[PDB]
Amino acid sequence: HNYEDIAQEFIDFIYKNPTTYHVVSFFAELLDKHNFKYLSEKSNWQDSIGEDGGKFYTIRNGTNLSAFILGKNWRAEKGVGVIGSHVDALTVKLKPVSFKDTAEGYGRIAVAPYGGTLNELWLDRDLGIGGRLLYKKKGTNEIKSALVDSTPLPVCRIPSLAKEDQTIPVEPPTDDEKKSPLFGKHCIHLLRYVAKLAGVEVSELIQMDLDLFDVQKGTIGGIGKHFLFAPRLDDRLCSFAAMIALICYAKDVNTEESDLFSTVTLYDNEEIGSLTRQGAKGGLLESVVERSSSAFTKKPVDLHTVWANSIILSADVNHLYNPNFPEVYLKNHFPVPNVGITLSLDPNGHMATDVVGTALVEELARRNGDKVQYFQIGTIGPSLASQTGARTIDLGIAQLSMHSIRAATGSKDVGLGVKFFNGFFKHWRSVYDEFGEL
Amino acid sequence: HNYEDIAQEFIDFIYKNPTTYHVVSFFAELLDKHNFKYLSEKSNWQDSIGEDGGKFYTIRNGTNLSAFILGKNWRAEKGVGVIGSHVDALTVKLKPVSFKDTAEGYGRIAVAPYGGTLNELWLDRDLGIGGRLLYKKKGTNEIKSALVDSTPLPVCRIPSLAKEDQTIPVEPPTDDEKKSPLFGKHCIHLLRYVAKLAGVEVSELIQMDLDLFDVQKGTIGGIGKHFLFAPRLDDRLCSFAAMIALICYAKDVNTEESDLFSTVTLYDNEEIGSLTRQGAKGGLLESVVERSSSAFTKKPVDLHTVWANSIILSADVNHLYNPNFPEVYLKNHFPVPNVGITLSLDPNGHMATDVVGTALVEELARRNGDKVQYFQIGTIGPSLASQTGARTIDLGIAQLSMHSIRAATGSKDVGLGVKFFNGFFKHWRSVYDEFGEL
Amino acid sequence: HNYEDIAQEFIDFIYKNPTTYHVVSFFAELLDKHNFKYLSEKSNWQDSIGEDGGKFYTIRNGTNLSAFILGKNWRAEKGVGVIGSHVDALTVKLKPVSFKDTAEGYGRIAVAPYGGTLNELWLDRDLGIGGRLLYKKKGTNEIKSALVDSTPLPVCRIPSLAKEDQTIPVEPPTDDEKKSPLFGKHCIHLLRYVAKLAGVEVSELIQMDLDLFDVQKGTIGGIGKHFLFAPRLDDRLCSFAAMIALICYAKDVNTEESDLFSTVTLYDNEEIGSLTRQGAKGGLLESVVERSSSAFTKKPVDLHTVWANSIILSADVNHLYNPNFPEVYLKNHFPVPNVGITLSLDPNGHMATDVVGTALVEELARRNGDKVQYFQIGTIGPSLASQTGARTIDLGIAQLSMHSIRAATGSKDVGLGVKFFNGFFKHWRSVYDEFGEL
Repeated sequence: HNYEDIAQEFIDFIYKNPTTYHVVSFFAELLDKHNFKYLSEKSNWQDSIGEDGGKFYTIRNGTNLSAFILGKNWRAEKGVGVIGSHVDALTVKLKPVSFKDTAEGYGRIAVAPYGGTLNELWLDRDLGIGGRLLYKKKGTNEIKSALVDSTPLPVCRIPSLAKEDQTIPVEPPTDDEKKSPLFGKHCIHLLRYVAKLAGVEVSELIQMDLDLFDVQKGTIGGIGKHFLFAPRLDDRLCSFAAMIALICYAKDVNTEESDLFSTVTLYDNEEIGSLTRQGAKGGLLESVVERSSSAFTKKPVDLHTVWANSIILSADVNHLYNPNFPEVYLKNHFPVPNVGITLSLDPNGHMATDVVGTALVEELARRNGDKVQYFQIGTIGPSLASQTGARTIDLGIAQLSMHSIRAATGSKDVGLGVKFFNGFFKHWRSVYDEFGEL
Repeated sequence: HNYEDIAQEFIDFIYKNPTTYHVVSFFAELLDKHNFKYLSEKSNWQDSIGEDGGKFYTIRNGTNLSAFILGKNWRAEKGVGVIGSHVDALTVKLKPVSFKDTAEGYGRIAVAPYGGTLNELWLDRDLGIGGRLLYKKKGTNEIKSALVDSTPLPVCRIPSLAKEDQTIPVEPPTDDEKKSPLFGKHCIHLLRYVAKLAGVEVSELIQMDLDLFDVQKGTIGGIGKHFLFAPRLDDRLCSFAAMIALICYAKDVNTEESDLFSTVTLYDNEEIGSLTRQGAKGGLLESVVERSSSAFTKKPVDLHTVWANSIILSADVNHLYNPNFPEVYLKNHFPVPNVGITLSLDPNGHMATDVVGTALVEELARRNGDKVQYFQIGTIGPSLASQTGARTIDLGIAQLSMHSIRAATGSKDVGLGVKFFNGFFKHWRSVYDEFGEL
Repeated sequence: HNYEDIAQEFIDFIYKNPTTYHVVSFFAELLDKHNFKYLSEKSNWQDSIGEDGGKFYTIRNGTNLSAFILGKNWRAEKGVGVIGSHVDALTVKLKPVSFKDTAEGYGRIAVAPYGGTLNELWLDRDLGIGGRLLYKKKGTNEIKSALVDSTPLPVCRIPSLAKEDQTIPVEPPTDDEKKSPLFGKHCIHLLRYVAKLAGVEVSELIQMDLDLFDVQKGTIGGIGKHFLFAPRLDDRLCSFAAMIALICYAKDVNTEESDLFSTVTLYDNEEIGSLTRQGAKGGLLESVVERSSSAFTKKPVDLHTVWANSIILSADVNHLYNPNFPEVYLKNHFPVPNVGITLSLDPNGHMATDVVGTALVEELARRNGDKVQYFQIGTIGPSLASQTGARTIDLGIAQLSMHSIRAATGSKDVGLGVKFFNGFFKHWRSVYDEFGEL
């Protein structure tokens, strides 16, 4: 009510955090200012998690984040309430050696598509450069990370004609600059430019993982302002909604009076099939849960009983009804904007032969005043379901023109998404109890 | 000998138990009247399994069942004797919203194929409706399950012309009926009909997972009665044979005088690639074994040693020689009916480079008086083998016209299958001992 | 009213009488227990038909039957009320030499499709064997006929792969057995099997004309039981309805108080184009009428005047609206189930330019309380019309999936068909009188 924007907050979030690194870093800052404590995955957690439980988060690779709330009174039979989503998006990436010699004076860079064989939709769009630099300051032996972002400067673009065709229109090297490990691999100007943004010298740059992304800020749109146009909606839209839902929920939770175990886990490499250590199949969720339950109590914890009592919402976007292409959609099985969360059903696929998860989500929405929509036609749901043995439901916030460089969704859909996910954390355990043995 | 029918018992079993729900439920009743004890997967088993071991079974989702016999004197070095098979079959499923408005007075329903893009073989067949309903009785807060089956009434059929073409030819709503969660999603008549079968009100129906299946009862066939014609043979044929084998074997087992760990595990979603929590990759088998060995003894159990000493028969059907298509078959590598179990060999595939499993099965058959046949050309064998590290052999009972709505096999093949599997449980440990380190 | 089953009687009739031989034999038994007298076509009828007229039937080839009621007071100007239909159906036939040598131990038989190049619809269906055997008992010189039927035993099936491809999966010869004329032509087991069914020796078998047919019994179907699923509906459905109509009508007829000449004639070989001596072009109808009118009175009978005053209903099935394929059907010219008889209209074809027959059928239905449906898009109507000169109307009971091995129609359609045809015999003469010269 007037606070369904929130859509502006989302638009600012996509605009200010273009790469996966930025998104994870942004959530890290948001979590710890809500008193979630960072745990290194490289250290054992026995002495970091106690009888009281608490609020925590861990990070793998700077692109895979898990945030969790563990109750003082949690036990195996309570299970875990999980929302799983992905934070990688389709982009163009600077190649390891991005160096191209001039084409009639034009400066260019070797780049590769990430997550697809990219569209004509990427042509004639203003593209910023940004992501992660690795560097070693002089007279040190620590390799540190810096985040870099050219916004609002579009440093390049893939021109249409009015890795041969899709290429990009973008003084002498100092002795020190030649000492850099990246000297031959990237043109000196680009290196000088990223070095400037990070606040380090060119000679100190070890490596980089840079994207090219649309710098056009998102907008509320439509004559009645029913829509939201923005880049990278898949699946930063569900990720944002789930994380904000968890943090709003965490507000009213003293972990000492809780018997729940709740988590939002955000994965990398969904666009690539998820079979990486930062992806859904790398098992960060399962790692978090086993570690937490191990560190938390002296008693042994039966993980099979934990997962048998758990519910995983595998949150990934569905397709809005495109009124221009009615034939691809199935009648009575397509979502519309500004209504509510969409349940992905597929006759083949992991949720066929599981009517219970569908029923549970319907009951939740009923209790919380939400609406649910249907959509029948390396996704993380099947991976997580089979990896844990826990009942998993595929759903999400529907959008138009998915895997476009600029997608569309309802202007109320971020808020409705946060609302549904907030309701899930509050009620899933109670609602799942009445299915009993099922 | 006269008791190789058993084929009638099988025919009655397929006829009376059309969906996966019915099949699992049927086995649950058979097991517990043979004194197997049900364990909830949602409860820890420490205090349900003791020093004596025992006979048990557990169920996941109503479609994934594991039955096991744990010996009082079992130890890691004995391993597990496993038969793994699947109970899902190709069917048509009622869509989540099955509602179609009338086509010139004809009533119809939206349905989807499960496990394939379905055949012309499904045209002009009498189709019953059946499966699982979820319901909540009035003034309650328990969601219960009921099984429903229209047999012998064919409620519908997919007509040939003498999800556009393959669709199906099948008073006013009470206020109470409109109160049902499924009111808009399925036509009132269908809801009234399934409600009647379950013995509940329409208003009490929460959700349903219904199939459409062939109601034509199986028959012994051929002029010399050499064949068995029936629906859903893949892989309810191996599942039946393996379960009956285990139960016949269990008869002569006092668990107090046993040092063996035996199981038949039945999976869902093999036709869909097995990557679901109810499928082979959901790890019910491994869950059962870890839980049992944990609960059973105070000593710690090395699971790697258990699997290194185990044998898994991954039981799935092979192809009978179709004399009409000799060229697709490979000479000296095709099974015939009424001879015995068929070993699936594949030069690429998980049993290439493992001659030991083949040798073991041959030795077993030799000892038990069985015959073995060969067949070289998300299967569960590779999944289970890699998931456990245990030596796994793909084999099964061969059939004709697999993935037809009505398949064929030997009339003696159910009995021979039970015979072979019964021999396996009796002798595998002894036979595998002489391979020693291999 | 409660007696619109009648659908069960029809289902039992198709089930118990699989071949044309069985169907004709069945009608022969029904007719003569309703006091119709058999006339041999090989004997002159002068002294078998008298001044009183009577109820009669004759048979050609065991597959072509004519039943008629001749009134004592009949005259040329009264004409004949004719229903013409066919009793042959699409089947597979055993070839004259059905012998195939074993294919890896499998027994097989050479067969040919009758009436089409047969469907994938014939694959994986349980097939019985049955039809006519000719035999000569030992020390005799009479060649007799026996009917044979394996129902409910499916002796074979045409397998799908999971006259090359469509072929069929099915001790030493006695000296006497080698003496049979069919010894080399059919495998000894099949011959022994059919000999057993007939109650004769193998050595006594002269010849056989055997079909392979679906042994699946028909069912009432649909959630509201609106449908009838059964094999061989075309055109045993109209044949049954017409014959039962005649017999119900014959009940209230003393031939001594009648001035009508009524007949139902059932033809063979409609699926083959009708140009056989047992088909519509073999002229059994015309033969019956000329013979009867010759034998019946001493006065000469003008046959041209008889036919000029006659009405022939050429009863053959039309197509039900298949809601899955709306585009093949013509709006306002397609029948629905459980409504009534369907009039076949075709802008090209023999009923174009004859509006009078259509009008007469409409008037009949009006008088008898029937409903009439339309269907615009070697048929017997054109043959009979041109052969007699008599006004002929094409109509019938509509069905789905015609020329499938299992077709569908209304559950009320047999009864409505009998009702319409019964009304026709009662009123055609009276209704046709008001068209006068037309």
